[PDB]
Amino acid sequence: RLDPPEAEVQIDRLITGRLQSLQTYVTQQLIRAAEIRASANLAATKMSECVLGQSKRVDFCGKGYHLMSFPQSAPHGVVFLHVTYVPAQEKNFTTAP
Amino acid sequence: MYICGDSTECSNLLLQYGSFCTQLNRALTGIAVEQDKNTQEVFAQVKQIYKTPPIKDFGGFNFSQILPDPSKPSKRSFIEDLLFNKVKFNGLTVLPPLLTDEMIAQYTSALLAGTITSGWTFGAGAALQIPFAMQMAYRFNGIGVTQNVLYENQKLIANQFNSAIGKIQDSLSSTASALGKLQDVVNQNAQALNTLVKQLSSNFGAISSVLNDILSRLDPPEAEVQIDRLITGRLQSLQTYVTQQLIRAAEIRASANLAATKMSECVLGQSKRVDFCGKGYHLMSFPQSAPHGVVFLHVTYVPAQEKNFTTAP
Amino acid sequence: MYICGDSTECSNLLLQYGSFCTQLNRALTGIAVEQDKNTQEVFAQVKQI
Amino acid sequence: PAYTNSFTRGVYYPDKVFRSSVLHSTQDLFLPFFSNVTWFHAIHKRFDNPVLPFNDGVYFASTEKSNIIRGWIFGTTLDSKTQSLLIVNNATNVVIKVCEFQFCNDPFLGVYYHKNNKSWMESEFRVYSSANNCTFEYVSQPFLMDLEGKQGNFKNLREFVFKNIDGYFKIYSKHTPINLVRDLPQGFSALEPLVDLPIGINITRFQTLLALSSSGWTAGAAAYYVGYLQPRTFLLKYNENGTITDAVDCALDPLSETKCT
Amino acid sequence: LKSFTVEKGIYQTSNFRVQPTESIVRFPNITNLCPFGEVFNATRFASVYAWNRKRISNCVADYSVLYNSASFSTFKCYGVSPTKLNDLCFTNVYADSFVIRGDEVRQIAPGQTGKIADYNYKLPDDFTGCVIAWNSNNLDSKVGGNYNYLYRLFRKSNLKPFERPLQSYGFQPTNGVGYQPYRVVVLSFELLHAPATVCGPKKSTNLVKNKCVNFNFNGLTGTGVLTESNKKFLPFQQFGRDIADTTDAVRDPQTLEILDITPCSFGGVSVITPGTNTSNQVAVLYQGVNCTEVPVAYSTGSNVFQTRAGCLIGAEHVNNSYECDIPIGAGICASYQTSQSIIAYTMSLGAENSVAYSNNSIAIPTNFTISVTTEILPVSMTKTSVDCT
Ligand SMILES: *[C@@H]1O[C@H](CO)[C@@H](O[C@@H]2O[C@H](CO)[C@@H](O[C@@H]3O[C@H](CO[C@H]4O[C@H](CO)[C@@H](O)[C@H](O)[C@@H]4O)[C@@H](O)[C@H](O)[C@@H]3O)[C@H](O)[C@H]2NC(C)=O)[C@H](O)[C@H]1NC(C)=O
Ligand SMILES: *[C@@H]1O[C@H](CO)[C@@H](O[C@@H]2O[C@H](CO)[C@@H](O[C@@H]3O[C@H](CO)[C@@H](O)[C@H](O)[C@@H]3O)[C@H](O)[C@H]2NC(C)=O)[C@H](O)[C@H]1NC(C)=O
Ligand SMILES: *[C@@H]1O[C@H](CO)[C@@H](O[C@@H]2O[C@H](CO)[C@@H](O[C@@H]3O[C@H](CO)[C@@H](O)[C@H](O)[C@@H]3O)[C@H](O)[C@H]2NC(C)=O)[C@H](O)[C@H]1NC(C)=O
Ligand SMILES: *[C@@H]1O[C@H](CO)[C@@H](O[C@@H]2O[C@H](CO)[C@@H](O[C@@H]3O[C@H](CO)[C@@H](O)[C@H](O)[C@@H]3O)[C@H](O)[C@H]2NC(C)=O)[C@H](O)[C@H]1NC(C)=O
Ligand SMILES: *[C@@H]1O[C@H](CO)[C@@H](O[C@@H]2O[C@H](CO)[C@@H](O[C@@H]3O[C@H](CO)[C@@H](O)[C@H](O)[C@@H]3O)[C@H](O)[C@H]2NC(C)=O)[C@H](O)[C@H]1NC(C)=O
Ligand SMILES: *[C@@H]1O[C@H](CO[C@@H]2O[C@@H](C)[C@@H](O)[C@@H](O)[C@@H]2O)[C@@H](O[C@@H]2O[C@H](CO)[C@@H](O)[C@H](O)[C@H]2NC(C)=O)[C@H](O)[C@H]1NC(C)=O
Ligand SMILES: *[C@@H]1O[C@H](CO)[C@@H](O[C@@H]2O[C@H](CO)[C@@H](O)[C@H](O)[C@H]2NC(C)=O)[C@H](O)[C@H]1NC(C)=O
Ligand SMILES: *[C@@H]1O[C@H](CO)[C@@H](O[C@@H]2O[C@H](CO)[C@@H](O)[C@H](O)[C@H]2NC(C)=O)[C@H](O)[C@H]1NC(C)=O
Ligand SMILES: *[C@@H]1O[C@H](CO)[C@@H](O)[C@H](O)[C@H]1NC(C)=O
Ligand SMILES: *[C@@H]1O[C@H](CO)[C@@H](O)[C@H](O)[C@H]1NC(C)=O
Ligand SMILES: *[C@@H]1O[C@H](CO)[C@@H](O)[C@H](O)[C@H]1NC(C)=O
Ligand SMILES: *[C@@H]1O[C@H](CO)[C@@H](O)[C@H](O)[C@H]1NC(C)=O
Ligand SMILES: *[C@@H]1O[C@H](CO)[C@@H](O)[C@H](O)[C@H]1NC(C)=O
Ligand SMILES: *[C@@H]1O[C@H](CO)[C@@H](O)[C@H](O)[C@H]1NC(C)=O
Ligand SMILES: *[C@@H]1O[C@H](CO)[C@@H](O)[C@H](O)[C@H]1NC(C)=O
Repeated sequence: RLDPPEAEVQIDRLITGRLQSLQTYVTQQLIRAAEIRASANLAATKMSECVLGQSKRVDFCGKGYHLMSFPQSAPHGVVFLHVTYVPAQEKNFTTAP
Repeated sequence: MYICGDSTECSNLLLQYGSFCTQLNRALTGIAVEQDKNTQEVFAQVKQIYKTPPIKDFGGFNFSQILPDPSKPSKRSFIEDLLFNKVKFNGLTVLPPLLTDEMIAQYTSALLAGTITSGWTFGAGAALQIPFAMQMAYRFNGIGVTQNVLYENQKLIANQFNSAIGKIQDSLSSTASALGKLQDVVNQNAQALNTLVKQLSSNFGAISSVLNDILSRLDPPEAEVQIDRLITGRLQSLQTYVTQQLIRAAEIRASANLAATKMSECVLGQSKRVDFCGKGYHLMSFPQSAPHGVVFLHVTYVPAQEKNFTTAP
Repeated sequence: MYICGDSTECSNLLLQYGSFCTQLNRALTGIAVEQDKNTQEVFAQVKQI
Repeated sequence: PAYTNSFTRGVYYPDKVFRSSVLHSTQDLFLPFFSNVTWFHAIHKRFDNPVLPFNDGVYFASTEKSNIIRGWIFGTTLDSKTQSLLIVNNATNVVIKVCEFQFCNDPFLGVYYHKNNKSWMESEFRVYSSANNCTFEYVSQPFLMDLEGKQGNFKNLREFVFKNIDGYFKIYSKHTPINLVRDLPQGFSALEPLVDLPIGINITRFQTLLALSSSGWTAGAAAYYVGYLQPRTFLLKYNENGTITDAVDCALDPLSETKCT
Repeated sequence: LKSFTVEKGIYQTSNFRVQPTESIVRFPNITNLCPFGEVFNATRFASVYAWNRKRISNCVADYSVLYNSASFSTFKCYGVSPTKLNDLCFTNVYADSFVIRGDEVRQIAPGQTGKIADYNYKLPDDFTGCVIAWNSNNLDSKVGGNYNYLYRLFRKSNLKPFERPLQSYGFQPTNGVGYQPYRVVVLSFELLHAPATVCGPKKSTNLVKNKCVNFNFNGLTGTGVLTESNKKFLPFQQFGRDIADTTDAVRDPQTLEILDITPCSFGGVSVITPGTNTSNQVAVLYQGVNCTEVPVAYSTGSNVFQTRAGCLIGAEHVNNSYECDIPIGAGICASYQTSQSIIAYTMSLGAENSVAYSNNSIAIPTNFTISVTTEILPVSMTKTSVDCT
């Protein structure tokens, strides 16, 4: 519709808007990627310390006393099956030092 | 409201950009939910809320300085009260937290009572009672020292522990630079809000910073030009503020995760990791609640007087 | 200086944009201090040579 | 003249806003701290009464009595070509009247009343020649600041600061009691907006009016200081009631600069 | 949500604000008025060639009497209008009085033919100054005739604008049409020459309190609720500012009293609903809003439960305790239960327990159970690349 000269103003406005949208999107993606990388590091540590050996840390690999674990894949992530030993039935007595 | 407070023309002009307000609101809502998630994860770790027995016959130890005092109308311990004492008009709202300080205090008291009455068993299953002298003997045996040591120096150990808590209480009461982290967090948030509000007084290249003044002064073309300039400036300010908030939230989340791990690994049991739960050989720990944070009291065993000897393998 | 160093006219023009320069200086100073804190806490763990 | 230095004088309320317990920062014309100020000898043989430039303000102060300094003269030409401000005063009230009064080359009253022989004498009263042209006039609220008898002691400090911008000639002042007859004792006091004039004229030079014949004359004990104003940044400390109490110049020394920052 | 089905939860919605009831204007009621009465009641005007020029200031140049007065018949403003003269200020007005021929009304028009115009008094072609012409034949007419105003200034040489015949038989009340003298008032004003000091009066309205209204004090506009305050302003101080540099107190020009300013209440709105499966009943929450004021004006209502989070409508408050289902805030949760309805209660932290602690008693388990639990951790997110250009 417009001639060469005047159309430049409209083109400039559109360029500015779309550039702002792109910058916002990229920043959001960067922060999200940082978070996901932190989660991936935690997952790798859990794998190494629970699957490849027994862990004495409390509540790290499962609830209760840890025995052993198995990994299972999943879309864009991993799943563990922690196996734990839990005392169940208590009976009382009298004690001395 | 913030950008175009009471201006139909300004709202119409902002409709061009559109979805920016929705994006900002979504991000802030995400942060707000994350905060409650953090608090819940850090503190809510007990299925049942235990309560200490009436008689404080803990083998000579003395926890009166940390256990709740029913006499005070507010059910908080001495140290928690010390810490607490030591620490809407332009479209900005502050939402109250989901969990109130009373609930936080109840959670902390439950954790502490369960600890001092059942060692670490309640962290793995049903709570099981055990005398405190026995629990200390087990801990000592854990760090590599025979039991007879404790069973023969019980009185001395109790006196040392009581003196230690006395000194910590006095130090907290006197000094004022211990809560730098929490004070800094509060100051940073207040400063960010103050700067955001102060940004409304800038011309951004427009003739004036008063929308009604511009409208009543100029006619409808330079009027809308100035309005557009102001809209651009305020939008930029809002975006910058939101980004800063996002980064700060990420940092706080990292700290909260670390605190939760510390709670689980030190309070609910005994850790062999060096310098994790305090300096020295770890024995146990006690949590306390502070405004927008948590506080631990790591108890450790440290050798004092050495000698010389000749050794053969 | 970076934006329009050595121009009183542009300094006056930039005065109308608020406290952006102050914010940027504060952020950069924060990072600069953080670096020293990182090194100190990683290394200085024993106070006896 | 003796170049005495002002310690903390020359601070006035810059606007008409109320603030309580706020450390507001402002950017306006001010008298810098510790700036030497002339100490003229307000005598009539020896006659000291020159025309001084008016550069964006004048910190005027004195310790006279019974209105020795009758009024001030402002203008840019003072030759009847441009309207000049006159603030002559006596008896009932202030008689502000700005016109193109015919200025004599030596327009001074210079009268010894109750000086040596305790008598009120006015040898001549030719201070006025004719009001050839006049275009404006405005008498403010009839009043007279404490410029009455004070022989008992110089227990007065009539501090004044003038300023003229955007066609408005503003005047701030107040009564500051003093206790020591020696040179200006150190102290702090803020200036209030006393009167504002929408005169809308041009001032580049100003001349003061003195009433302190030659028979048995000895150099009189009267003086008035005249500082100057510069654009500077100040920090002002407001109290609960909204009256400033302290201020620190932000362009004086590094510690003041850090305080301002 | 841009969907036909909504999952159980609490969702945001539009914002809520209170509209102002009306507008209020207050100004320092005028006591200084220009002596227009004596101005236009002059016994005899000066010479035409010596027309006066009175600068007007330090007095309100009221014009309502001109509008109110019925004596004036012709009143044209070619540069302004009376309607906008209320909010239009003039730097200064010069009252110029002169005597001119009644028939010269046509020739007085700026930039009009007739050398008499510039022979007697030239007018600039762009003279938009309003001209007032009310008959004053009897007032300014003598029985004999006014011969003083001779008009023999017919010098051939033209007179430049501000370079530095005898057709009048007598002004009498019996003068015919077009010959009777008329009083002329010249509205001369300028711009960008001196600060504005002469303006028309501005009306005032009665002060109100405890109402979200639109106010305007001495050109300070805003919206808020006006209330009495104990702040002690200085004699020369007018407004009040907060640390954030926002107005929070004003002094009424007429009555020297200090009044506070508080913004009209507002807050967000949210909707609480279970999944569209179970039902469609809902309950709305007003963030940080007073509860016992909105219902004063679900039309039935009958369910208002004040909470620290704000007014809540549509749910019944039961004083039991259960686990949180849909969090609200400040230790309050809502859930759907049976007689189906929504309820709001205080969350419970867990079942009470009391360990039978002693000093010579210990409990030991007898046997055990092996448990299996899961744990899900994100590892990566989908790649993506974008071509900027
Ligand atoms: C466990 O340690 C606690 C720390 O002192 C003991 O609580 C108080 O300790 C004092 C002295 O040991 C007892 O004797 C009297 O205390 C009153 C006032 O009570 C306060 O005592 C200390 C010091 O004032 C204070 O820190 C506590 O918080 C009490 O509020 C004073 O007049 C004297 O100091 C006097 O010595 C208190 O009976 C006792 N007060 C309590 C528990 O409220 C506590 O005694 C120790 N538990 C024991 C020994 O079984
Ligand atoms: C050994 O440990 C068990 C575990 O409790 C205790 O035996 C009996 O246990 C109950 C609590 O489970 C004690 O309280 C009794 O039940 C509830 C809760 O306390 C309540 O109805 C009453 O408080 C009731 O007394 C009960 O005292 C206790 N029976 C005893 C001591 O004879 C007990 O603490 C320990 N003693 C024995 C013999 O197991
Ligand atoms: C305004 O400034 C004053 C002081 O700076 C603040 O407190 C005021 O102190 C004076 C001291 O006299 C009080 O005067 C009264 O004197 C009588 C005896 O004559 C005495 O009975 C009273 O108790 C009182 O001391 C004055 O009442 C008191 N209040 C005021 C307004 O002067 C005051 O807090 C400051 N107020 C504000 C709004 O900033
Ligand atoms: C403009 O409005 C102000 C009010 O804000 C007027 O001042 C007020 O005038 C009325 C009438 O005189 C006063 O109320 C009554 O005054 C009489 C005077 O004798 C008195 O006997 C009554 O008991 C009653 O008080 C009122 O006090 C006074 N208040 C103020 C703040 O001025 C003023 O007259 C009007 N004209 C202006 C301001 O130029
Ligand atoms: C566990 O608890 C108590 C408290 O230390 C220890 O023995 C207790 O000692 C008192 C005083 O002898 C006993 O109270 C009564 O004293 C009167 C004195 O006239 C006496 O006639 C009574 O027969 C009774 O002894 C209290 O009953 C007694 N309680 C117990 C459980 O023994 C005890 O040594 C502590 N034992 C352990 C392993 O912690
Ligand atoms: C433990 O040993 C060192 C030195 O070895 C022995 O120290 C004596 C205790 C004794 O066992 C000697 O046979 C050994 O020499 C002690 O440090 C030494 O102290 C004295 C005087 O300082 C002397 O032997 C040396 O100067 C020191 N060692 C040096 C300079 O290398 C150390 O003090 C002993 N620990 C305790 C608690 O006494
Ligand atoms: C100046 O003269 C006029 C006369 O018009 C006075 O205003 C009023 O004029 C109408 C004409 O219908 C009257 O009927 C009133 O009687 C007049 N008011 C009076 C006499 O007070 C005007 O008041 C006069 N202004 C002065 C004397 O200052
Ligand atoms: C504790 O011991 C008893 C004794 O066996 C267990 O009871 C049996 O558990 C098995 C589970 O496979 C059942 O098939 C039996 O019916 C149960 N009763 C019997 C064998 O008499 C009990 O399971 C054990 N519980 C724990 C927590 O270890
Ligand atoms: C003002 O002039 C005098 C004259 O010597 C001098 O002593 C004094 O230092 C000067 N004051 C300042 C601030 O320079
Ligand atoms: C001051 O002196 C002259 C009269 O002699 C004149 O300016 C004026 O009338 C006097 N002031 C007063 C208040 O009379
Ligand atoms: C002496 O007294 C007379 C009478 O009043 C007076 O005129 C004269 O000025 C006085 N002389 C001096 C030096 O004051
Ligand atoms: C001063 O000069 C002439 C003298 O006739 C005249 O304009 C008037 O008296 C004065 N100027 C004004 C009022 O502008
Ligand atoms: C002196 O003041 C007048 C205003 O009265 C203004 O024109 C300017 O500031 C100066 N005059 C000239 C011719 O520049
Ligand atoms: C109703 O329940 C199910 C199964 O639990 C779910 O698949 C479905 O989306 C729900 N539908 C609605 C309208 O809530
Ligand atoms: C629960 O407790 C009592 C029972 O009468 C009463 O206050 C009310 O029914 C309930 N509490 C509230 C705040 O509604």
